[PDB]
Amino acid sequence: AEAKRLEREQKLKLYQSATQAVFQKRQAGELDESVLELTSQILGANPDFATLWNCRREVLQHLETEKSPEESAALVKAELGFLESCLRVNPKSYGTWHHRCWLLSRLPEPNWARELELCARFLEADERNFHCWDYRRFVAAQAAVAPAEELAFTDSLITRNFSNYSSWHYRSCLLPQLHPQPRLPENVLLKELELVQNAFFTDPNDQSAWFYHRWLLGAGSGRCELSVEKSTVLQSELESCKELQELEPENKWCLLTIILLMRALDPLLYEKETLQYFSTLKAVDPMRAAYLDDLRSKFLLENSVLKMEYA
Amino acid sequence: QKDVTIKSDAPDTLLLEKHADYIASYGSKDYEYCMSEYLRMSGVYWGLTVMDLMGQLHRMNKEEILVFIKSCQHECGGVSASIGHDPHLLYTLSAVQILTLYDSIHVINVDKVVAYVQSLQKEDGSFAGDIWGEIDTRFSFCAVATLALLGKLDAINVEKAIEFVLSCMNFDGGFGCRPGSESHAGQIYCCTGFLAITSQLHQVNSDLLGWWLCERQLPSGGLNGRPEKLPDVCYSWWVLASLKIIGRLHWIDREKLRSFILACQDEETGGFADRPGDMVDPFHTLFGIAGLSLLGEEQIKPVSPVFCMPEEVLQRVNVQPELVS
Ligand SMILES: CC(C)=CCC/C(C)=C/CC/C(C)=C/CC/C(C)=C/COP(=O)(O)OP(=O)(O)O
Ligand SMILES: [Ca+2]
Ligand SMILES: [Zn+2]
Repeated sequence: AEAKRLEREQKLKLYQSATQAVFQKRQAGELDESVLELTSQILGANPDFATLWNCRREVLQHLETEKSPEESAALVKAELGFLESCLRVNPKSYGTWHHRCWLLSRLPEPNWARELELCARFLEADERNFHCWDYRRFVAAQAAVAPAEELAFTDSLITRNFSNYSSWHYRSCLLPQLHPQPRLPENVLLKELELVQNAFFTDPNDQSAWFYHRWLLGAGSGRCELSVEKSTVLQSELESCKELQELEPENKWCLLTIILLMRALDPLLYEKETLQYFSTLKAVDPMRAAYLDDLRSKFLLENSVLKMEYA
Repeated sequence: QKDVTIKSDAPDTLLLEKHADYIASYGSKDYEYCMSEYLRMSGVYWGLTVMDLMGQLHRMNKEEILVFIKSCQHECGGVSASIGHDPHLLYTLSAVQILTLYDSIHVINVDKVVAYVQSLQKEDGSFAGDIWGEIDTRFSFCAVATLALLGKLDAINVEKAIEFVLSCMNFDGGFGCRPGSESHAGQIYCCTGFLAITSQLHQVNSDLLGWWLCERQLPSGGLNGRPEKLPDVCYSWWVLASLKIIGRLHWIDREKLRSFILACQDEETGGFADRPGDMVDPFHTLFGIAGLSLLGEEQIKPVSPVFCMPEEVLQRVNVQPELVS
């Protein structure tokens, strides 16, 4: 209690005087390595102290003009090591990741393959770290990594284990790049439905697969001008969700998806079942009752419009 | 599955007196205090706003704060978090929000603030946080919210700013940091706020985004910021404000969320923590109180879902963006 309290009272005093020393040096125009030494002591524990990353950049910029090519190259390699040590302690500081981008963007050539590996490493520790996904997309664009390669990266990930939303999200951005347009092509869409269907049957919990599947359901052109193959796949998915409903009667995702598939197949033909499923779903997911009533109201109006289109 | 379990003896009463006492005494005077000076201006904003929502703003030090604010405006027109720190769009917004609460806008040079914001817009319409060029939709929101409060939204390229924000819209209806970035409640708040300010809410898929947002609610009643994450009381602001903006606030279970928020209070010290039994702070105190206001708590002033300030303040400056009906 006391020794732990006294310890951070000592930390502060040193953090405070180092911070005072930096500000004093900066006002005085002393953009030198000691600065770098002082800020490393502060930024280590407190990487969200944004002004200090600005101080490091001013120093590095100044020293660029004053030091030789290879003294400058040494300074950048030291900075990379400092940044990685900082990321290990707090892998979610905006300032730390940005300083790394600023640094690498200045270099004329940087080693991008090494940076993609750093990303792979931090993503195996936290597969949901969005800072790291954002940095990976930065590196990919800088290195001109093709969408297909990044698509292969996502495949491996979604396979290794769950946890998962970040990787499906990335797929959602990559796929339209591979199949570009001023919707996904059906052959692509069918392959994606198979992949996602695998996922949520392998782990019915696995809420990221269900979200991505809802998107795929709407990304088809542009039906019911359903092909025999897509009609058959969707009908197959419908029966598989019903089977899952039996195995997992507390699973709300499968119930909602049953409703969405029927809508995708033939809203009027499945009107009776759709309404039945709404009641069941509301009982299993009462927190979503208001959303579900609004969705049902929307679908009932859609149906009136279809019926009135008679003809 | 990932969720908290609320204790049977968790607080179930709103403890305004304790919260007002806690904020009125915050910063006297401490490790984490010290250690968060890099965000002081926003911290001041959090404290003043929550006090005003509770009708206790008078207990804060107006005169001191106005001197602090003026001292933090740099020659470029931007405002820093604290004296000696560097200017940034985050603290420029916070400063302008504070001055709006105090009706003291001309304490700073408004023309220069406008010039600073204008200067941070990029060719694609995005905004950098400062001269060092970090791009985030947080800063799109900061820029237009600052300008809206100053009556100067016409100073930036609005169509380009809109194009950029819409390029951050995702498969699931949400928004991320930058193009390609995963959806996150915090970014969704920034982007739906932005679109409210710029009159573009018709471009949001309210049913799709609304669903994604209401699915943030876990069995405990609390809200998380994206799928498969722990709930946090600050999502009571990020998620609820977004839902209100897009006209889908009723898609949340109000009673269960209210119970979760109250459980995050500290019965001894006052203030709210990110989750029940954790250490309290002004940031979470603001977002818990503001979330309760959005839910219709009688003892708290109505709060703008766009600006996170009392609606009576925004009415006074005549900036009340229309929301989705
Ligand atoms: C006027 C107001 C209220 C704000 C100004 C605009 C800003 C700065 C908004 C910030 C929005 C934002 C980015 C919120 C996120 C806060 C939060 C709880 C982040 C945590 O995200 P993760 O890194 O996913 O960590 P967790 O996975 O543990 O939730
Ligand atoms: Ca006072
Ligand atoms: Zn929080």
